Amino acid sequence: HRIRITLTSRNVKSLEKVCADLIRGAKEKNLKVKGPVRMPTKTLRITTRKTPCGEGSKTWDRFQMRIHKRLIDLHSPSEIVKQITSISIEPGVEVEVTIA
Amino acid sequence: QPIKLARVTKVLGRTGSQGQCTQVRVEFMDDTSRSIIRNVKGPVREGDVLTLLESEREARRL
Amino acid sequence: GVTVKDVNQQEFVRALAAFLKKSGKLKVPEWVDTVKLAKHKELAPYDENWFYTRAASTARHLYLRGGAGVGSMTKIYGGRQRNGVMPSHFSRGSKSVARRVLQALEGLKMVEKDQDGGRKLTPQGQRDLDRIAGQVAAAKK
Amino acid sequence: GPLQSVQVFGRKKTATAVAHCKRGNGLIKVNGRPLEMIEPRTLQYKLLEPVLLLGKERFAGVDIRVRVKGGGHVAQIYAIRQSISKALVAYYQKYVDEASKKEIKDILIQYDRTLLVADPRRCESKKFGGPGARARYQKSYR
Amino acid sequence: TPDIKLFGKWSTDDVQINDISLQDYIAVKEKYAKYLPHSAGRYAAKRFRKAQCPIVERLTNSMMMHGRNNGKKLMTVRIVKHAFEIIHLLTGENPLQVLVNAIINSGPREDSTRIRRQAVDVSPLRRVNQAIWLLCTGAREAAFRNIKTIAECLADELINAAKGSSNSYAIKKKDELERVAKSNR
Amino acid sequence: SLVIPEKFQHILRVLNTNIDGRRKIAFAITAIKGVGRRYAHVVLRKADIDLTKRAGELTEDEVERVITIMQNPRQYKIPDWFLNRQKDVKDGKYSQVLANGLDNKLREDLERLKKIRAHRGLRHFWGLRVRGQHTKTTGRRGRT
Amino acid sequence: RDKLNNLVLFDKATYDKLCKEVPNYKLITPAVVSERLKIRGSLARAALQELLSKGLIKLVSKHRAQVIYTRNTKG
RNA sequence: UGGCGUUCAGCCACCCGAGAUUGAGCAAUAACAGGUCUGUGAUGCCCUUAGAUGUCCGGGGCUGCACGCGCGCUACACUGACUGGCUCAGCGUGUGCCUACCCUACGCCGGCAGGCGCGGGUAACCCGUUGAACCCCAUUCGUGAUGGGGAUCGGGGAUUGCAAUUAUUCCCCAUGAACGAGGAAUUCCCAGUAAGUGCGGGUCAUAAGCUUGCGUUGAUUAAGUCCCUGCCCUUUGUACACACCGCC
Ligand SMILES: [Mg+2]
Ligand SMILES: [Mg+2]
Ligand SMILES: [Mg+2]
Ligand SMILES: [Mg+2]
Ligand SMILES: [Mg+2]
Ligand SMILES: [Mg+2]
Ligand SMILES: [Mg+2]
Ligand SMILES: [Mg+2]
Ligand SMILES: [Zn+2]
Repeated sequence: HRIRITLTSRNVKSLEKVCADLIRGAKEKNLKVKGPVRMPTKTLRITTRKTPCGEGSKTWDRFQMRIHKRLIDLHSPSEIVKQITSISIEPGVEVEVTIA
Repeated sequence: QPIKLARVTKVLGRTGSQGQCTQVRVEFMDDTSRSIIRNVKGPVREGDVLTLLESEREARRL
Repeated sequence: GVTVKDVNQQEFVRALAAFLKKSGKLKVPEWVDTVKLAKHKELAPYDENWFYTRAASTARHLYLRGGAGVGSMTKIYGGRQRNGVMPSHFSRGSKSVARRVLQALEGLKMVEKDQDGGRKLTPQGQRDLDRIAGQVAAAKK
Repeated sequence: GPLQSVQVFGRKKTATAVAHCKRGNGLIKVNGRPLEMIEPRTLQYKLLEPVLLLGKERFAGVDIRVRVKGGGHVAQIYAIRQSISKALVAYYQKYVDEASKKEIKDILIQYDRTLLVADPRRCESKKFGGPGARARYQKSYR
Repeated sequence: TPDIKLFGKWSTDDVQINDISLQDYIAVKEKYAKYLPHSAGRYAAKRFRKAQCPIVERLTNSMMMHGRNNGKKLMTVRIVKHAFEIIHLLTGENPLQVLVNAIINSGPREDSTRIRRQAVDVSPLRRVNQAIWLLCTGAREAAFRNIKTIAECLADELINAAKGSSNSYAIKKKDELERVAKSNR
Repeated sequence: SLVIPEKFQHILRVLNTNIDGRRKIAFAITAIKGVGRRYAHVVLRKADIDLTKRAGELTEDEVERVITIMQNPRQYKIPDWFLNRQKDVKDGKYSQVLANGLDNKLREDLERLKKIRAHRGLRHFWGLRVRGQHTKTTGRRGRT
Repeated sequence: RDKLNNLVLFDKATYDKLCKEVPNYKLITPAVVSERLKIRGSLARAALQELLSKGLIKLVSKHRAQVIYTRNTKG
C-alpha cells in the first residue's frame, strides 16, 4: 500500500491533464491521495556557432530544453493501477511506477 | 568692476557647435531693470542664482 | 547567560591559546618549524607558537558546526595561490598539519569521532570551553 | 496562552532576512548571537536607526529572533534592518491598535524609503560577443 | 535624543552657509543628515535628484578612483572618519564648516570653450562637481609616492583651501582656469 | 633603549661579501647568492635568536654560529627537501650551494652538457631559447 | 630628487630633541614625526609605544594603518 | 490630478502605488559574383587510379626567428605587498552504443605534489546546508627597482599514457632582468551600468593567459547637439548608369 507513480515530461499542459486525470479518477473512486506535488524543472544549455565556416561577425546561436517532473503517492492495492495508469495517457509523457 | 549676482528668468536654448552650452535670460537682483541674455555651461534649471565676474558684455541671441 | 557566542570571537583564541599553552599536553609534532601550512602561502608563520592558535580555531569550528570536519578543515583553511599568470583558485589547506593535530588533540580528552565520519567534541571539554568565555566576557566589559 | 508569532521577511539582492517577533522582554538576536558581533563593524548604526529613529521605549514588550539566508555581506544587513522594521509595524498592526502604528510608519518613512520598500534591482546577463553585459571587445582596424 | 546625528561622533548643526548662490543645491543639514555617510544609492536615474545627496556622500562616492578602488566605499568612509578627527585636533573648529568653506573658496566662476576659444561662466552644480573633483585629485597626487595617509592629505588640502596658502592644486588650477578665459573673454 | 650601543657596524664583511648593517637579519643574509627569504628564517631559527634585531646588535662570536649552520646544514637537522643540490651527478651527495658554488657548479654543469654535443645544451652556445617555449615574437631585446 | 639616508636608532641628540619637543605637538603620528626628525617609519611606532606607558601622549585611535596622539592634559 | 497644445495626435510636472523607458529571441522587398567542395554516402565537369593523390604501420614538421602589426595576461607599490583570525554566494555538470574515460565523501602513510584501503550517488535523496574570492580586524615593511616586481634561462620529486627529447601539467633549483603612470593616433561605455573580483560549463587520457554563463563589491558625468565619421526623407543640378574607387 506504498505506491509512488512518477509523471515526467516536456509538455506542461498535457502532463497537467494527465496528472489531474489520474487524481480525479482516484478521488472519484474513494481512496486517499496526496497532492499534485510539483518538483522543480531542469534545463539544458547548448551554445554553438551559427556558421559552418569561420567567416562573418562572430555570432552564436543557443538552444535549450526544459523538463518537468511530478510524483504521486497513494494508499491503495496494487492491481487496479494497471487500469489507472492507462485511462487517457498522453503522448510524450514518461510514467514510472514503483510498488516497493 | 564689482562682483554681482543675477537670477534666471528664462531659458532660451542650447547653443554651440556641439550643443554643449545653454542660453539664459537673467535679471539682476540689485537693479530690477538690468536684464541680459547670456550663455551658461552645466545643468541649469529656471529660477536660480548665478554670479558674474564681469557684468557689462552681452551674448548674441540666435 | 554566557557562552562563546557573546565574546567577539577573536581573542577567545587569544586566551584559549594561552590555556592550551599553560596546560601543555598537545603533542606538538617533530617538524613544526619547517612548514608552509599551504601550497599558496609564501612564508612560515610569524608567531613562534602557530600550532596552538590552529588548535583553538579548530576547537571552535568544532564547537560551532559539525561532526564531519576532516577535509572540510582544509576547505576552510586554504587561500589564494599566486601563479604569476592569473589569480589562482582557492587552494586546499594541508592534510598533514591537521591530521597530526586531530590525532594530537585525541591525546587529551575533548574529541571523539563516532559515526558519519569526522571528529566531534564532548560535554566534558565543553565545560572548559565554556567557562573561560564568561571570564573574558566580564573581564572585557 | 499567547501564540503571538509574527514572521516577517525581507529582501535586498538575494538576502532573505526573516525576522520574528514574540512577546516578552525587549531583546534582539540574529542567528542566535547578538547585534554586537555582527559583520562589518563599520556598519554598526544600521541596526540602531530602527532604534534611534523611534526610540528605545518602542521596543519594550517585543523579543526578536532572526533567520538569514542568501546574499553578500551588505545585503545581509539591509535585509535585517528592513525586516525588523516591517515586523514592528506588523506587530502593532495585528496585536495592538492600528492608529499608533501611523506615527511609527511616518517617522520611519520620513527618513528613508528603503525601510519599507524593497529594491527592484538585480544583476544583468552577459550577451554573446562581449566581456560583460554591455561592454564589447576591442575592435581593431587595418 | 530627538534627532542627534553623529557622523561618527560629530554634530550636524552649527553649520553656516555664507553664500546665497549655494543655498539649496548644497544639502548638509537637518533633513539631509544621516548617522553614517552611506546609502543604497539610486540618485542618478533622474537628472536633478543628485542635488539632494549630502556632500559627505558625494565625497565618499568621488574618493575612489583608478582601478584598484572601484568597489570600496565601506573602506573609503574610514578615511573621512579619521580625517575629521585630525581636523578637529589640528584646527579646533567644526570641520563641516571647514569643508563648506573649502568648497566655496575652491569653486570656479568661469570657463573657456570652443565656439581659438571663447569664455563663458559656470553653473553652481558645475562649481560643486568641479571643486570636488579638483581637490580630491590634488589630495591624491600629493599622497601618491609620499609617506602620508590620504586623510592627512585631505586635511591639509582642506586647510589650505579654507586658508588660500597656495598649497593647493584646487586653488592653483583656478587661476589657470580664469586667466586663460580672461585673456580671451 | 632606542639608541645605538657600541660595536654597531654598518658594513659587515662576511664571506667576501659586504652585508648591510641596517636591515633586519631575516633580510640581511640574502646578499649571499643562493640563500633567499625562506632558508634564512630557518637558519635564524635553529639557533634561538631574535629576528627582530638589526645587523649589528648581534655579536661577532655569535654570527660564527649562524654561519657554521649555513655552511653545514645537516648536523643541525635540516631536512633533505630544502637543498638546492640534491643527488649530485659527480659524487652524489646532498648539500647546499652558497654564493660561490652556485655559479661554479652551474657553469661546470653547463660545460658538461655542452661538451657532449647535446641539443639541450647546445643552445647556450647559441644564446637562445630552451625551456620549451616557441619564439616568433618574444625576444627582440636587441639582437642585431 | 634627493636620496634619503634616515636613522635606524638615535645617534645621541635627535632623541634629545624628541624628548624635548615631540611631546609639544598637536598631531603626533609616525608620518609627521618622520618628516620632522628625519626618521624611518618603523621607529616612530616604537617611540609612541614607549610614551604610551610613559604616559605623555594621549592615544586616541589604534587602526593598524594610522594612530592619533594628541597633546597631554591641559596643565 | 494640474500644467502645455488647432482644444485633434501627444509631450513635460505631480499624487497614489511593488514597478509609470527592464533584458534578449524572431524579422521585410530586392540584391551581392562576400565566405564554405577541408561538415556530408547533396552534386555537375577535369586530373589520378595498383610504381596509387585510395588505405595502414614506423619517424620527424606544422611550435624554427636580424624585424613589423593585431587580440590578451601580470605589473610599475602605503587606498599597498606579508603572517594570523574572522565571516557571506548564484547559474550548473556528474558511472557512457561501439566506450575501456564519473563527482567523490570519510580512515591512515608523507614536506608538499599524492598514494593505500574504503563507502555513497543515474541524482532537490550523496558529493554539498556547494564554511568561493578582494573587502573585514590585529601583524612586519621604499624614493633605491625595497619584503614592490617575479619573466628568457640553471638542481631534484609524483601523476595520465604504448611513448614526453624541443623540457605535456603542479609543489621543491634561480637569474631576481625590463618596467618611475606612456608619444602621434584610436576603441568601449550612461545604471546594479564601467571597473575590480572568484566560481561553473564547453574543448578534455593529460588542460586554461581563450571563450561561453553565473554571482559578489558597486561609482563619476549626462536627459543635449550636426562640428567630425555615417544613415533617413523633400527640393535642386548632371557630359556618370561596369553608377565618384565615376567620366574626361
Ligand atoms: Mg606576481
Ligand atoms: Mg576561498
Ligand atoms: Mg589616493
Ligand atoms: Mg551566385
Ligand atoms: Mg566536388
Ligand atoms: Mg597592436
Ligand atoms: Mg622596476
Ligand atoms: Mg572617438
Ligand atoms: Zn554533411
